[PDB]
Amino acid sequence: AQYEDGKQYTTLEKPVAGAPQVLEFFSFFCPHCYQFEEVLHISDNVKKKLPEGVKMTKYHVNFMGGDLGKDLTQAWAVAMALGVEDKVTVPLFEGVQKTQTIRSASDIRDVFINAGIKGEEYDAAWNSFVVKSLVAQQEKAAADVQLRGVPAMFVNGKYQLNPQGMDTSNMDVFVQQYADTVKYLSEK
Repeated sequence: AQYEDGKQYTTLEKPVAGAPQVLEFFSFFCPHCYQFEEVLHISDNVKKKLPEGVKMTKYHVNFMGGDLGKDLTQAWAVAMALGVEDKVTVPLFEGVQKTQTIRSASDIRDVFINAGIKGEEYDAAWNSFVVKSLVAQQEKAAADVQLRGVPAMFVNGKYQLNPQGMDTSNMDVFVQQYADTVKYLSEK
């Protein structure tokens, strides 16, 4: 075929019922994730090709960066609750991997303050039970699919993108092939 299990994607040996339609995992410590976000704009190009009515979900993971890694998952929970994903994603990546000015929860907080979220609003979210359960959700979804690596994308809790099996000679071609694969998997 043109799309083959084990080539552009793999199939989960045990599928996850009730999973989000398009599910993406990342870490702000993850170098390919930085590329995926900053250089390739994967999430965005996948969305542009997804059919009408498909929701896109993106979660942070704990297994990179130890203590700060967990801080970052709670902060991403705060970002999701407040709806400010688009204003903090880039400074968080650059703060962790480019400038290396993020070393503590307080430095993570600074990124949100500088992005214009009010201190009081951030600290209130940070400590809220709604954020606690959003953390729980992020962990549960990663736990459900055996997750040991990022970046990772899952479609309908049954298919996992396999970017290793696509060509990287051209960055634009890589992205399109990636997005088309998600669309194909979506329609399956």
